[PDB]
Amino acid sequence: GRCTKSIPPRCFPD
Repeated sequence: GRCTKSIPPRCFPD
């Protein structure tokens, strides 16, 4: 449950 704000938005399963 975490996403990069810097694009591309890569979201992690946490």
